[PDB]
Amino acid sequence: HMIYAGVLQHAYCGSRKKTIEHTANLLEQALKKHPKTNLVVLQELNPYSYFCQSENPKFFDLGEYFEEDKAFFSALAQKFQVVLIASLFEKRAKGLYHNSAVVFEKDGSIAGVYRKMHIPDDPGFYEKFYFTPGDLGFEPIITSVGKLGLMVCWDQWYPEAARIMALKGAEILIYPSAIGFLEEDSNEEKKRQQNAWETIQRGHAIANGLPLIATNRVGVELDPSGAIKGGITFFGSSFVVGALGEFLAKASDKEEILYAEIDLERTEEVRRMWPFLRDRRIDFYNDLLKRYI
Amino acid sequence: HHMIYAGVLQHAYCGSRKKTIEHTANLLEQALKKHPKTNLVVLQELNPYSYFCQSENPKFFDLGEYFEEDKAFFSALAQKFQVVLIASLFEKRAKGLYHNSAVVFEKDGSIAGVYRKMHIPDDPGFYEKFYFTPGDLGFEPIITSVGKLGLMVCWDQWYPEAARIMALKGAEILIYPSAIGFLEEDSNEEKKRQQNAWETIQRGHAIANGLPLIATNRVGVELDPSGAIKGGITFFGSSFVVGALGEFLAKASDKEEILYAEIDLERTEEVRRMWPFLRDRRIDFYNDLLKRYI
Repeated sequence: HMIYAGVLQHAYCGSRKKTIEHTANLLEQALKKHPKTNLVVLQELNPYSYFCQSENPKFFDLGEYFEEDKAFFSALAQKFQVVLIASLFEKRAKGLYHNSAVVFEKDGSIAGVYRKMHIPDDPGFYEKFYFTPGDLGFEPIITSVGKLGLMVCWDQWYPEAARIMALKGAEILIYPSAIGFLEEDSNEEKKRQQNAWETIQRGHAIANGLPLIATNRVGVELDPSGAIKGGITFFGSSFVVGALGEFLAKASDKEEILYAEIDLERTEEVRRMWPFLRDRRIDFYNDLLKRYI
Repeated sequence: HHMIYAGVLQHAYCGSRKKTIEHTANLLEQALKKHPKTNLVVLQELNPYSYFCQSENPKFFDLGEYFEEDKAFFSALAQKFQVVLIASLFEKRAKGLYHNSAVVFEKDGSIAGVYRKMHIPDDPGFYEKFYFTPGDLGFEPIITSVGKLGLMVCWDQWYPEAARIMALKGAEILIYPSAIGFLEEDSNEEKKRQQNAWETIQRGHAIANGLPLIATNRVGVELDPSGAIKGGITFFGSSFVVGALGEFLAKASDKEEILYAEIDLERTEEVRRMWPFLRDRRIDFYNDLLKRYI
């Protein structure tokens, strides 16, 4: 059981149409450069700007594309016969939206949908205004390349989420992300932010004996409201680690096709060496259900 | 202000209980002369003893008879140097019943609290489930004059759940006396990956909870007295301290070492304002954490 993973890390191209066409070109390039690729993961909200930089209800208009986006990325997955993970903007109902990652099987059928569960809220990342927190919970998505523990961005800071996926048979953890720095940040803070983002996810891999893919976009994006001067600089640096937290591939902070070959069969050997799941003291984990004590 | 001036005593087993604890006392004295501000000293796991779980032999339960003498010895040390002191001891709770128990001594030598190791490993050369009954007190921080200590022991440090529960109960720092080493069979790549994973997962506890973290470890080669494991265990030291962003504040060698770190607990406020993970935890969908597997 092998996953030959491709990560398409790029900038927003100024419109939805141009951006999704650019992603389609990179997918084609990725499959020529790496013909064994059976899983392609896109960045969070891959057709769009990171529109949560400001709190503005006009951006809910972008929710009207969900079915067209799925048709577009469904066709891509079937055309290139890969499992494809897109990160989309789901309109659940009038006035009701989710940050929803969609997994396309290699025949274009939808293997599953994950609604972002943990929703952030900081200046420049006003996601709680737009995204209703997911209500399906932490459920892996079964695909022809394995049972995918798929979550989105802010979810990656929560060990609880990765553990629940692992307990439900996930064979890999995957997080399309949108993370960048502000003009105000010092070099020390940027390095610490990015290193902590990498480190916490490497811990999910180690704790669960599972490999992990994290994707991210690149490029400077300016605040249309003008509140945040210098906008957000997305640092890319998508990466893949194995079941011991060891790096399998690491990207630059520029546009990049990242490739890694992931052996799922190592999970048995890693968990035999480190049987964390055997030893979890679930009889004393009840306090995890509390906000604070 | 609210500062912890932390000292870690990383050393080898000295061939006997008596020599080892006296060696710890001498190192503690050296540490306080070099770092006079020290208000917290953390020892290595099972600090008076060899890592006797390398083999499964019921005679080592005889070591459980020293618990009160060990507590008296390290109580007197904490009182002599007026530091909060964390020892990692071997508790005989009753006939046939033992725990891996870390004990916290207040600066006056009184016992601030006791933590019984919760997660008990069982791997060749690490036969801990044979000796240690799993803790029954749970994950409770221990209140001391230098802060609320989220104290756990060794194998506990691989479990984000335990660190989280401590943080939810107001721990201001996470602390793990450990005993971790490599076997002669391990390649250099495997040895490097093991040690890096051990550090990395603990840095994640610090990040996830916005709390600083201390990890301690012993050094030295210790041979299997039964002869089953050729080459024994080489404990790689590398005690370390990280802050609430996962950043290293101090990192030790693989030799005997007094490691010192100044830890600002007040940083937790600014870190959690920046990274409000606790506000956003989806506790309404965490129920499945209570299952063995699903």
